[PDB]
Amino acid sequence: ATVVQFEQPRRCPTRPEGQNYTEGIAVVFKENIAPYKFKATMYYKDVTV
Amino acid sequence: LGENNELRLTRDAIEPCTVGHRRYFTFGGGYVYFEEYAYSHQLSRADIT
Ligand SMILES: *[C@@H]1O[C@H](CO)[C@@H](O[C@@H]2O[C@H](CO)[C@@H](O)[C@H](O)[C@H]2NC(C)=O)[C@H](O)[C@H]1NC(C)=O
Repeated sequence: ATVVQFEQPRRCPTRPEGQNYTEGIAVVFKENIAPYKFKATMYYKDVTV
Repeated sequence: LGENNELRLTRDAIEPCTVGHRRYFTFGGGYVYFEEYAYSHQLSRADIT
């Protein structure tokens, strides 16, 4: 009357193929907060009485 | 028919006929069912716990 069976093998997950990476050289720039700086010369005369 | 879908060539598998005979045998991707040494019917895997 009562009859059972063994379970058969299963499909195991495939190992994912994986990511591909591009080799490159990179230079990262940011916002400039430094003021523009340039040298100048002042000419004036102090006066007093 | 041997075990696990094997095809045996020598029919030396006999037995004294008995009342109450009732057997399942692995056949194809399923089973075959004989009652009293008479072909009852094939039966796929899903219908056995
Ligand atoms: C990175 O390159 C490999 C090269 O083999 C890709 O391999 C692919 O794998 C997928 C499975 O998702 C197949 O559909 C493609 O036919 C394969 N391509 C080749 C050329 O083999 C891999 O998929 C690539 N990266 C990603 C994220 O898929």
